[PDB]
Amino acid sequence: MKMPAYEFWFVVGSQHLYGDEALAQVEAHAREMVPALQAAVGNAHVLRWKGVLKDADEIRRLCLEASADDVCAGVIAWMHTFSPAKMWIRGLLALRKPLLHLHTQFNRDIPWDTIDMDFMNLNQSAHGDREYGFIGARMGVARKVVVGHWEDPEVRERLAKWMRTAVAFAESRNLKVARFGDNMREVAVTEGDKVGAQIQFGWSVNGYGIGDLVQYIRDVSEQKVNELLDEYEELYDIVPAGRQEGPVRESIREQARIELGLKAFLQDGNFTAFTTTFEDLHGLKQLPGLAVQRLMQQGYGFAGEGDWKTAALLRIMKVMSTGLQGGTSFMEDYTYHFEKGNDLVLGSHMLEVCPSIAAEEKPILDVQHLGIGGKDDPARLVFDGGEGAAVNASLIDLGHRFRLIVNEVDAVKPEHDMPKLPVARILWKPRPSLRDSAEAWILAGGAHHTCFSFAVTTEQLQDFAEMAGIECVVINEHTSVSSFKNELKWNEVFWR
Amino acid sequence: MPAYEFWFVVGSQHLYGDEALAQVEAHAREMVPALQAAVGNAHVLRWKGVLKDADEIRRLCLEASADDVCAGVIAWMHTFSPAKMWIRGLLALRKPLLHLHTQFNRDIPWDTIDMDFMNLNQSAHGDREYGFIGARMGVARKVVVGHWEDPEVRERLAKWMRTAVAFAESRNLKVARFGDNMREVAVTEGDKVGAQIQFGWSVNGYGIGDLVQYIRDVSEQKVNELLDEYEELYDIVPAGRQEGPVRESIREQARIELGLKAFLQDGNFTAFTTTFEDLHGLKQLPGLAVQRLMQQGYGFAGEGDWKTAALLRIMKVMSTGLQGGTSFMEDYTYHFEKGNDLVLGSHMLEVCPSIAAEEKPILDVQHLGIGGKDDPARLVFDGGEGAAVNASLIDLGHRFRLIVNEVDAVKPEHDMPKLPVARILWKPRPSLRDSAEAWILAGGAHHTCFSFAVTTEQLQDFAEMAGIECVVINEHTSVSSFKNELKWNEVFWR
Amino acid sequence: KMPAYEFWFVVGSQHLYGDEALAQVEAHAREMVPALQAAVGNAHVLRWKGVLKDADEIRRLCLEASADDVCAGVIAWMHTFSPAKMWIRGLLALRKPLLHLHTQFNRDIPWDTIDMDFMNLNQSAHGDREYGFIGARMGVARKVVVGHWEDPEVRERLAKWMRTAVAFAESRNLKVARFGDNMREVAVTEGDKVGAQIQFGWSVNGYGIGDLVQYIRDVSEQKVNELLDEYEELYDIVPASIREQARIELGLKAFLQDGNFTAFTTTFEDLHGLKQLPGLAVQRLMQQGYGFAGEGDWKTAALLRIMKVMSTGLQGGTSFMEDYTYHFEKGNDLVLGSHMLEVCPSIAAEEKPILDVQHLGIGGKDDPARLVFDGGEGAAVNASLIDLGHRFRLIVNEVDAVKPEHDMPKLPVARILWKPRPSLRDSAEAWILAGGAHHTCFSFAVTTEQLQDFAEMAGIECVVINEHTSVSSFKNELKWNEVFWR
Ligand SMILES: [Mn+2]
Ligand SMILES: [Mn+2]
Ligand SMILES: [Mn+2]
Repeated sequence: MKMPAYEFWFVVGSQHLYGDEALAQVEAHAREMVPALQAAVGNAHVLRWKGVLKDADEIRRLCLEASADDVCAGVIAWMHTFSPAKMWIRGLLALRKPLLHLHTQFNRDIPWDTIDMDFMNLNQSAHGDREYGFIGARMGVARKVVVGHWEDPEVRERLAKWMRTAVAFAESRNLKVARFGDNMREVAVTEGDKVGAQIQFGWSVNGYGIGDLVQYIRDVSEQKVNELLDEYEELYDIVPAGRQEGPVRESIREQARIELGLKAFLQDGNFTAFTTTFEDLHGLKQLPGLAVQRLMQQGYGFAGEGDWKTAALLRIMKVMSTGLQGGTSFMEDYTYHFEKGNDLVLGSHMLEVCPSIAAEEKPILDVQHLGIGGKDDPARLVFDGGEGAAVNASLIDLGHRFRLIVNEVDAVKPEHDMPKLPVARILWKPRPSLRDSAEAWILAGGAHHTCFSFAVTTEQLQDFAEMAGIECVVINEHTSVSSFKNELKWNEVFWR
Repeated sequence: MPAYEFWFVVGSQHLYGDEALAQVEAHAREMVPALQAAVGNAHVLRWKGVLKDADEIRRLCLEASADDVCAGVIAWMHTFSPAKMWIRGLLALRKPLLHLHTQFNRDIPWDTIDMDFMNLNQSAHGDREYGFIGARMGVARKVVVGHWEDPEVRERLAKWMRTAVAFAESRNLKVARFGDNMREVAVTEGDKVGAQIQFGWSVNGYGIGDLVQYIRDVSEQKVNELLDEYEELYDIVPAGRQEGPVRESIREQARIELGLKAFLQDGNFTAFTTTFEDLHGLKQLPGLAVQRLMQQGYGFAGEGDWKTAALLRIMKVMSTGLQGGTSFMEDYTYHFEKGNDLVLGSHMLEVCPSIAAEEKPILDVQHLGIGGKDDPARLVFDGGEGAAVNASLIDLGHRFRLIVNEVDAVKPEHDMPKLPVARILWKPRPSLRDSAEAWILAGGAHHTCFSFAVTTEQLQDFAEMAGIECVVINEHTSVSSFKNELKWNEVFWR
Repeated sequence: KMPAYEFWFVVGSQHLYGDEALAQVEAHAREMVPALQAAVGNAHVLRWKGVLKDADEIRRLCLEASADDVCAGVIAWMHTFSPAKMWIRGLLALRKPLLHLHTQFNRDIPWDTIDMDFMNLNQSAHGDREYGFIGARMGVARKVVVGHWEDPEVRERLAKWMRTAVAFAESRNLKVARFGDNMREVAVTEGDKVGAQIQFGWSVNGYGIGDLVQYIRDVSEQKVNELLDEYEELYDIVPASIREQARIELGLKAFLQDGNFTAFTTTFEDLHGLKQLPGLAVQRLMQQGYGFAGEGDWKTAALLRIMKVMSTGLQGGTSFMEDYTYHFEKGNDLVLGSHMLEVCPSIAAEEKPILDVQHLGIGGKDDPARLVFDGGEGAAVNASLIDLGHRFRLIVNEVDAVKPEHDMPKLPVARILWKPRPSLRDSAEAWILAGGAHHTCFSFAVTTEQLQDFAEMAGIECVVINEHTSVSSFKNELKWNEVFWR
């Protein structure tokens, strides 16, 4: 949603072979490129010019400082001239921030008429980037490679997506998840290795008793709550049997108290994701719902049944998208519709699903009965899901490693409204086809719990997997279950 | 603890006719009762017949896998038994296997040995065939070699049966956690599904609120008679012999014991964990309650450590019969002295009185800072002396490792009047510095299971059955060679 | 000429034991650091870098220690229980050597006054085990030193490790200049220079002999005369020229300083421009702490510089070596180490190094001037680093140098005699099996422990051949290591 200032260090590789007139000419070319790259597809993320690097020491220092400086979200290296890779070795080793090797070229076209030797010793990026690329593969460093002219619209989009990803990665690297209660009992995919997750992604995932959150809701001012119900009334379409001071209003007031208690707790521990479990709610009047839905809109990561993995992922996919319109939500594939041309999946968690995936209008604020958790009638936001190309991502623990499964799906506007369904919902046709998406998904072992996002590209999730050093398997338009099983087997071998 | 049998099974073939198979029956039917009497009638040794046919062998192995009462199978090839017959079987066999390489006759009847005797008591090469197929299929098997009357072989069978019963208890071990792991603690954390896959452990999180409910509706009658039992069993500090705020604190532990016992019996839980960071609804951190439940055979560990609580339950059921005693344990402080390098083991409150000296544990109630709660009632006592074993199970991410440290518990020559928690002193083998170094290199937890009763042979045999590395730190351990054993094991177990 | 290096002492704890107890830890550390600084001797330097209770504090500490080129190593000790997840983000980012000091402030248990507050302070015993775990779990390269902080055994290990970690910090920033290529058809001299830079950090760069021939001729004849003057005060030189070596010494010295080189290799198969194969020059430069090896052997040259830096402080002396000849005898079964010319005067006997000038067929150049001297005596170490293609292996053979029985009048080269453990036959067999080079680093001052600790920091197999080595066991260790390290 917001918070810490993140910049990206642009770096250019050269050598002392072509002397100082060439080092000035590359520095000139860079000092022009950087600000155009900034104000065009920037504003949000600062793009620092960290100089032309020729010295082994200079490179190694730069990398160390990039690792030390919390504000450096990533390094964007480009070899304008031939920069010998053995200088980058100790540097690339010590570089703990995500690196993008930008294989570009200052001049779009070749100036056929005037192409002296001095131009071949200056705009030679074509092979200075290849030399660098070799040390990249040799040292097996996880790097994004973007190729093309730097003014190119394709390249500026890839730089912009990559910078949003590397910010999501930096937020991940010190992500703080609070779990209220443990996993839903006997559930396997919601379980995981929390310490192994800190090794891989950095996630501090820490368990609090529900009594620790009750203590926070007991401390919430009735005034701040009352103001919040005012904001509800103005923002959402409360069931008419809920504006008069009824037990229904007091049930919406209780979610307001839970929202401001959660918000208070989360902010007091700098938590950006959390998890509630219905199997442990002792001291809550009702299951956190509208509160959780509002916090997710407010951009917090969340997942039910203690699912820290998909809650973390939700936060990561929310901060992956900040700028773009789409919206990102916690999701559970609940029911299929089988029709020849209209093969739908109805996704809608228990009751906690983020308004960011809602259509042009509505958010209706209902409060029907819930059986799960055995608590008071819990207030919720209900709303039809939007439409358009989307992404359904689960993160799972295979024991020895993590696997990110991503399903490209197309959200679809509901042709029929469903009056008795007292939870927000969204329909989607999964690529390549319901039958083959679900087959491949089950084969990959994807969780029941997913992160549904319009805004997050697949490229975005694959980049984040490359940085974080996990398999990222995708099931989309081109996915053949036959080939996909083989790709699962060969990845398993690669990643262990 | 359900009633557990071992299936004694003798391999042979049809080759030497049927009279020879009748003679093998004759030998077995003599051995199996004598073997029962040797190991004690605690764990039953069923005679499950002579297996010749590949179908018969498969059927036996399938039955032993399906039957929850079959804790283990003891195979012994009397005659050459062609191992391909056992293949289909060994794959389907899900219970621990002991390959008993024995022989009926102690000595060679030099005067009367004939072709008939040679194709009867040919177990010397019959087992070696069965040995091959074992190696070939990588089956988890205990190999016991010796005459079936040798005391060493009967000791190894008895211990192996206790371990195979402990493995059967592990395999459907239910653990209840009351609250999550101590926040920011790493070795406490683990893969609970990876555990269920390796060990079978049903490890499940319960809100503390679920437990307060059980305490809130516990009969005050039972509480008063239990507190009456406390005064009998323990030497209550005098301020707790009269009705005061002290003896009420002791009553509140007794409430926590009875509620816990109720909650654990209701869910067939054999082990459980607390955490001091989630007690909302408990008046005080379970102490005397947990200590007493631990004595009563329940597996326990604090700070949400299901791995050590499971290990404690398994390590207790490994001892059932023996009177040694097993406890949850933390290595708290060292004493450095040229000839008297000691380690003081304790917990916040929770250490089983089954390791206590024969002195009657003092039932005290001092202040405890941690968890920030009421003055908790706890048993205080000095640990016994003798050879003992400190075991920690850890998750390395991909797989588990059982670190065992042989130690020698020692009686404190200097009593400790102002330590309000029970404690035990031990000299760890081979020395404090070497043990500690080797332990830290192996990544062993602060939290351990201390047992007088459990052998290293039992924990190695358990790790064999569960298919986890078991690394041992004892007299023989050198830190040089230990670091290489860790390296070379890592590669094998990946 | 040695850059200053410090070690960042850090104590683990948590907030859990209130805030008074964190003052008690502060007090304990502030006492232990000075007494440990004085115990290891004002030579290493040992900063107290504060008590760590937060994950974000621990990450900060690691990141500064990696960034700061002055931090040679970090010494972590958990005074109380320090929940190990807080160290994870930090230990991932820590690129400097870690020693996990598993100690305790109190030697004895105060049996009388052991309150709950005491147990909530002197945890170490289980606070360190938690830390140990996360170390084993992340597979971080860590030394574990256990025992009380007043133990001589602990303070000795701390010193030894600190020496090792400074040599390692000098390895990571090591620059080697090669004056010509390897000996054409030689195998054990060739290796992966990029693989070396990735494993150790060695910027090993080839120069032409023409570059050094340009540098040699531009030396002041005034400094040459002054260097000749120093020779006949330091060595009992034969009557006499030698100025060629003194010229080459100052021309190399100029080249090495100007490129910040601490190690270099010459080859005798490329000397187009040099009047004679550098001998006395290189022997002087090695004595001055430069890493060297002949026949373009950068691996041994790096290993020599690393083992010189590992020894600095002790008066042992480290040299370049080639196992030249054996002597077979009932008991006195010994080896004669030497090289063409290039042996370090730091391994000499009673001093009085002769400065002869005989002919050297090998170079095909002018009879070169050299230092000749008998090798000292005492327990020593013979280390070669080899490339197996996919990784490096440090082979270390413990030897006992022994002072020569007879004289060697006709031998125009510096030499040393040693009995290899556990015997010549076995030590050699183990050596050929481990594929050790002809070229070694012989040191009196370097311990096997040092080389094992260095290998653990550098992430390479370190195979050891000592008294306890058995050739059967050894072969098994080679196979099993092979599987672990690849
Ligand atoms: Mn769910
Ligand atoms: Mn503990
Ligand atoms: Mn040579």
